Amino acid sequence: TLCLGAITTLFTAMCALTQNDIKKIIAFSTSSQLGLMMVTIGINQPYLAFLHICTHAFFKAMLFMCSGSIIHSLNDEQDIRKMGGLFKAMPFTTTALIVGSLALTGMPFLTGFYSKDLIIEAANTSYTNAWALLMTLIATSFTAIYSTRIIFFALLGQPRFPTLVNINENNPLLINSIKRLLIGSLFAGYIISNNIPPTTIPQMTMPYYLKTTALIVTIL
Amino acid sequence: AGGGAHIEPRYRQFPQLTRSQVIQAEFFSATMWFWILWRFWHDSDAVLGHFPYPDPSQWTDEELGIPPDDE
Amino acid sequence: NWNLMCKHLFGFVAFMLFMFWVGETYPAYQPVGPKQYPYNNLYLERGGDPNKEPEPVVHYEI
Amino acid sequence: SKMELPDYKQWKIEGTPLETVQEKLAARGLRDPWGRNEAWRYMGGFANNVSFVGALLKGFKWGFAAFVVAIGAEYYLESQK
Amino acid sequence: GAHLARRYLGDASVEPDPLRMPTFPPDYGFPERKEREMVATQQEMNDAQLVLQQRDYCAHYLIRFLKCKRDSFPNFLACKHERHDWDYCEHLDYVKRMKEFERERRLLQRKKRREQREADMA
Amino acid sequence: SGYTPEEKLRLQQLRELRRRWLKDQELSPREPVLPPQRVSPVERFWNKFLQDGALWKNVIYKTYRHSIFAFTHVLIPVWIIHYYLKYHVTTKPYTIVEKKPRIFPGDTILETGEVIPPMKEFPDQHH
Amino acid sequence: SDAPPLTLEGIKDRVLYVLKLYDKIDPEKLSVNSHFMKDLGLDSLDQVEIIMAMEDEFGFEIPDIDAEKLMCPQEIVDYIADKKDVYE
Amino acid sequence: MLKYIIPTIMLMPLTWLSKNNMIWVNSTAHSLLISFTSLLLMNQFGDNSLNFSLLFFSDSLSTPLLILTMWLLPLMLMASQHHLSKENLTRKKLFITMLISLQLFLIMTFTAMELILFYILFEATLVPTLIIITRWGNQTERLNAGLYFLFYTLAGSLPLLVALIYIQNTVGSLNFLMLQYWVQPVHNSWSNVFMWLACMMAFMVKMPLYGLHLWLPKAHVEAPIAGSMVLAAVLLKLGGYGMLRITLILNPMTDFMAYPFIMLSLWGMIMTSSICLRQTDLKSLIAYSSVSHMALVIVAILIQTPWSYMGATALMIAHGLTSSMLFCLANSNYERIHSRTMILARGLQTLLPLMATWWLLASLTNLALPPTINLIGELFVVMSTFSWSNITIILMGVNMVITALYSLYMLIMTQRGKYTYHINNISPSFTRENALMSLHILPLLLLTLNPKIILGPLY
Amino acid sequence: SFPKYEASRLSSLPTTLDPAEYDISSETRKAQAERLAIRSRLKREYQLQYYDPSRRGVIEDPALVRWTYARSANIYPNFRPNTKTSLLGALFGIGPLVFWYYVFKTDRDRKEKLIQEGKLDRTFNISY
Amino acid sequence: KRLFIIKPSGFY
Amino acid sequence: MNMFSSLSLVTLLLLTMPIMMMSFNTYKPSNYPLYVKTAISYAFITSMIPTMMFIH
Amino acid sequence: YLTHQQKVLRLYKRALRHLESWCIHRDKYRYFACLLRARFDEHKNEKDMVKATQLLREAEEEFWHGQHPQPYIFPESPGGTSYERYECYKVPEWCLDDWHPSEKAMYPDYFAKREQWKKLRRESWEREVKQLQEETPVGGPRTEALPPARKQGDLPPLWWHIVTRPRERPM
Ligand SMILES: C[C@H](CCC(=O)O)[C@H]1CC[C@H]2[C@@H]3[C@H](O)C[C@@H]4C[C@H](O)CC[C@]4(C)[C@H]3C[C@H](O)[C@]12C
Ligand SMILES: *C(=O)CCCCCCCCCCCCC
Ligand SMILES: [Zn+2]
Repeated sequence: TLCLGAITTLFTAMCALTQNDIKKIIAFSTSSQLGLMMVTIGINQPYLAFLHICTHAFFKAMLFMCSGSIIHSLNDEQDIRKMGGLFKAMPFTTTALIVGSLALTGMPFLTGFYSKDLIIEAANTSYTNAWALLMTLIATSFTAIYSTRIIFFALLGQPRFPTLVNINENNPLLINSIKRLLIGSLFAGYIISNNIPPTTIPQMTMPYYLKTTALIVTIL
Repeated sequence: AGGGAHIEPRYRQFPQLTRSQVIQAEFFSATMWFWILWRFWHDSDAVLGHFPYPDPSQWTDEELGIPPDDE
Repeated sequence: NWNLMCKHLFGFVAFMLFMFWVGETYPAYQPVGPKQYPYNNLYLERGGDPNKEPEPVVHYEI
Repeated sequence: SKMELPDYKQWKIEGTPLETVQEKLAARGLRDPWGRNEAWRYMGGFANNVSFVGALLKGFKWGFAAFVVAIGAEYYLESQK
Repeated sequence: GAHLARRYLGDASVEPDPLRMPTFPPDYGFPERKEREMVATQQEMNDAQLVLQQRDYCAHYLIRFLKCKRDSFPNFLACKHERHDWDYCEHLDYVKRMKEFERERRLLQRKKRREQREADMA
Repeated sequence: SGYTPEEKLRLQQLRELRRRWLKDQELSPREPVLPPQRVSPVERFWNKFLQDGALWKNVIYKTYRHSIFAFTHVLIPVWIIHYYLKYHVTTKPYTIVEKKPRIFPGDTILETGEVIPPMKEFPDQHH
Repeated sequence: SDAPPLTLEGIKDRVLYVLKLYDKIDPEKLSVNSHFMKDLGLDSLDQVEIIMAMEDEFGFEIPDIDAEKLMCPQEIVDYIADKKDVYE
Repeated sequence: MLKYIIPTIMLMPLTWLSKNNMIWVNSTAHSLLISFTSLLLMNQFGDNSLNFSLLFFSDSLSTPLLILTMWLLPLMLMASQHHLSKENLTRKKLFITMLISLQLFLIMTFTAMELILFYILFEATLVPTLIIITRWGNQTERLNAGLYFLFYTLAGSLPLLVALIYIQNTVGSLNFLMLQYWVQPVHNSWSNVFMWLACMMAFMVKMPLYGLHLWLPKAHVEAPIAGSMVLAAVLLKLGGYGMLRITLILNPMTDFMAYPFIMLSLWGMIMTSSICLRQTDLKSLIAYSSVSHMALVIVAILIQTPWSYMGATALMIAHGLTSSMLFCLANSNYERIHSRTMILARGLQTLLPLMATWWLLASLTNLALPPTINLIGELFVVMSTFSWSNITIILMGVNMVITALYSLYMLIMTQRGKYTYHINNISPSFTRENALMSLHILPLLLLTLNPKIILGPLY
Repeated sequence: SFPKYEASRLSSLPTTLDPAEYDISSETRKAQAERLAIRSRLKREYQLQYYDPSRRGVIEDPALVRWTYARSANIYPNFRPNTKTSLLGALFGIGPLVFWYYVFKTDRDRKEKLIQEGKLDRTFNISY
Repeated sequence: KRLFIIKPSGFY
Repeated sequence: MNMFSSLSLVTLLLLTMPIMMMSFNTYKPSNYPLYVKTAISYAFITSMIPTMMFIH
Repeated sequence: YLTHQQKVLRLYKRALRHLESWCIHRDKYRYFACLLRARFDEHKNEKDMVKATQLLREAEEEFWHGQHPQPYIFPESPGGTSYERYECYKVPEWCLDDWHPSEKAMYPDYFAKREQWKKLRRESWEREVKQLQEETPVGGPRTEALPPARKQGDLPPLWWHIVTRPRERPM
């Protein structure tokens, strides 16, 4: 189980680094996250794998809705190569998209931090396959690449979408639906983390270079 | 698709925006950064270190039950 | 070219399989001893026959 | 309806990245006729879009400005006990 | 860690084997040692229904933390001190398991050190 | 590299026909000719009541519809499930099993009033 | 899908609006029937870019079997109105 | 069993003495009452069967088959009303008589207590079945299909006749109850190896066993809808029901004689399941599907464990309703385009919104979607074959994947995509057709709530 | 410089990289025009029935019928029992049967052997 | 603009 | 316990109500999407009560 | 087939479309696109067809070496994400003839006007058949093109299906 997940969390993360279709980038992001969940089961941390399911539900769903909001605005155009300049045009989807990406990569104290970082901590300080351990850390680097790929190719730069486009996102159904998950993708992990009953012996002592592997890995 | 406010499309121009749309988005961004900065201030050892990690070398040979070589 | 795809695909797969075996025989871990548990290494808690008195195991403080 | 298209004479490649492209092509003996067709992407509200480093910092001023105020109350309240 | 380099790149006899430790007798040093204290009894840990991996020598601290967390409900932010007491007691335990590892590290260096002189000289 | 003189002719004849077909797809104001419907009395009191978008009126309707739902979808079923559970399900052996509640030192047993001895004295931690 | 429906005038105005931004045609003489080749002296290699500037405007591909056949900005308007189901 | 035999016979005077324009109404209405009364057969006990008299008896194995048998005749009258509309009145009544006669022989086959009485009635179903195929088929190949159908069955049935008479001479009785207490072990010798084969070969041709199945793709494909339904629903279950009864007196020789046949069936699943992937004919895809579902029943019967017997009984009932339902669905398309090609008519979901729902339900039941009684019957067989040999899970699992393909492939090819431009006679679904499908699926899905009534005598 | 493309049964040769495309002679020119004649002739027969306002039914297609007939009905009469067919029929029809026989029989022989010895674990096995 | 939707007969 | 059990199963039953009410058409169409949303909304809050009982 | 004049233009279009995918940014696309036009202009009026053919053949092999493995495709074109999405709502017109009389009563104006079209097709069919019989070669049609309407009042042969085709967005 440790090895099966490790190859997937890296191979699928590798495939996303070059995908153009916006949904497929998130689709491969899902596969990499799923692989990381199996690695956690492989390293005998069943509850942390579950804790990643709960947290992953919030922000991963949001990215699809944010992406779907972009797609409808540009008239069913799903290619990031034909988007851009939407940072100012769609502020609400922009803020939601940004918040989700930071949750995915593991920005501290968001929903994704309380589960993904505990997973990386448990991998390094364990009797684990060396190669499988390396793939998890490399894959974490690729998490911050395709995430930036969506942000850079969908929000910044200059517009590439057609001349006549109705970029509208003011429908109350859209805002309220996302605005509920945006709250979740911030304090979902914080609340669940401090409430679930303890079921293990968390490994809270280790070398500094291991305790901050994800941060350096992600920031790099 | 249906319902809410109505925005007339524009041609080769920055799309027309509302006031509520920009206020809400800006507020949530502020909440994200307040949460991080607030949590970081009260919670720093969760991202830096909970307890010191001992350096094995500096441990003396007496405390570890390591007797002399000759005996 | 169809032939090229087979080489890279199989090349990638075989290379990954080889390394997992390499990493399997040379695992990484932490410089720690066994985790020590209370009396009799939890003989009764984890399904031990009460009649069969276990071999005493005692963990001493450092 | 009868949407009103904007004036077609306001699209000039002057002072936009299309201008720099043309200068490079001029030295090579070439020209870029479609410069004005692509011009509108560099004029109006599409001018000087934020950089990635800026985007991640969206909401930092109010987030930090609210943070300093929030902590100020904490210490002032904590002074009471 | 570095030790993996030493155990995989270098000698093996002067590197602890995790699947085999401990090797030397517990009393090689420490002319007299104290058996680890266990505050929580069998009945306490069974009634509280701790997971078998939580029933280590820190169970008594954990038992107290569970009791305070339930009472503080719905104030899930309380019982902070009990958690720190439990976590700290585990840091101390992890220190011992590190020193236990080192005791095997230095003792191994002794055999390689006192067996060359017993070999070269005669 | 262009339409032949006869090619454009067919296209123009076909094209003009196409628009008339599309034009004919329009619906007249009368259509659809809905038949009679036996309308409920309750909606009448709401269609007339909701003729104007009065803000205060909307709340009453909002609370009215929610209350109806909370009764016919939450209150009635829980009566059925509780009745089903209490007098047909829980009456059978080993049908509903509850994990025995955790007991900690010092607790008071409600059933029998027993008092659990507290833990042995902790020498000292300070830190 | 919430978009504004196209119009025959809208198609014509936008089609000419693209041509007005091309440096190889004089806006003064540019009429709906100004044949791209004979009446404007534009080589076929230019006509290809002309069409490519349209399908990037309406955002829908035009097959090569038919695109080369369009040699009049009225034909483009007729072609799009026929392929987008516009009648008034 | 006269409370069901005499009413069935009275359906013959009823059809002939009815008005000219009410032959369908009376037969359809009165044959549903006979079906309704069949529920009194459920008076089973935990230790003993229903022994009515010296001839007829009923147990938990025959009861579900009888109820399925008497339930289809109403459905076979509904299906036939279309293609028999322009037909002579007298011929339209002989056709109904053949269906009534066929049911008459079936309700006595599953209840016959004496094996020779079972053989005659089991063998008498050939005549009415053969007549239906040849006289009222729509193709030139119906004549050749009746010859293959007739001589495949007789070529295996006639040796069975010699075996049963031999058993009676050396035992004294063929009454099934007697054989339960006078059965003696079958020693391993060349004489018995040709008595085991003689007894089993007759039924394995009718299951059919892989290799001996060449008649089935001819008979089912060429017969009318009424013939196809009974041929696939109830006639195949004569073979399985025969083996479940004849195996009583073939121990302990059945333990090693089953190897050539289990291997044929286990591998034949993949062979016949795979054939369905490349079938041009829609009705032939369903026919080959039947062979793959009956392959499991052969395997279950030959390993002889209670789970296999409980599962085997459920597959026979579950496949009976599913296979018949598919034939009606496939036939409904035929009655419009008048062609059996699968690719000829496509995108029918956009034209027949409701008829495309039955295809979804028929397919989902065919591929054994839980908790339908196809999955329950198919699961118990897999569970019992695993205990027989763990390696079988590979073949059972492989066949499951292919089954999920030729079922949803059939659904996608005909019910999804662009409709054929040149086909414009796709009239809406008649109320007759929709009710005909509802009468298949609804009984099939209701049995999930009370499955114990189809789990055989080993329940 | 530009490595040659290498086609496969699962990857046809791109039309643009096909040398025969450029080598156009008189016969090639006529052939394509001659093919278009047949291609155009059939279109006329189809459209005079497709567009008929008095038609309601299926336009029978001999091409489709010939395809189904060749796949099922015409197979056997053109089969000859030779080495090519006979060898294939043996290792595809009997091959898998004998292989699986010596897999299942061996598995059960070993299993039955242990059960008699009593060293096959069947502690909690009462369903079979 | 309230065009007519061509759909199959749903009455039956 | 009687409350833990009843509120746990009502969560599952609630979600099935829109399916049952769409079998006999005992509702008004063109509000079905909003009908389903409300059932999910109410299903959520009910599931919290057992969850809090577990947390507590 | 295609004439060598056509084959060059098609290759020119594909080179730009794949170039756009590689360049992404419009300013960069406008740069390399201009360079490409130069490469196609320096041989605009080559004389020898054999050398002209060798230029096309060599141009193709360069495109295949650099083509984008995932070229941009418009949403509704073959290979696009939205391709054939709405085919399930494109019901044919003849399906209206099966509507129950009650259903047709709900749109009396539409069906009454639909009847005018049906008679228009029915009456003009017999003429359209002759119009093609006379104008076709003796052996049979040699190409797929249809003649237009010559005599005033006659509709083009084979018009009903291409005129009443389902709308691209029926629903
Ligand atoms: C309460 C809910 C939303 C109300 C709101 O938030 O404003 C509304 C939206 C659609 C309504 C439902 C639909 O109209 C279908 C049903 C119709 C009848 O009112 C019975 C209950 C019924 C199920 C309704 C209950 C309630 O009135 C609903 C559920
Ligand atoms: C050691 O505990 C295993 C660490 C495996 C992941 C690599 C982390 C980087 C370690 C570098 C070695 C530095 C030695 C001082
Ligand atoms: Zn018919």
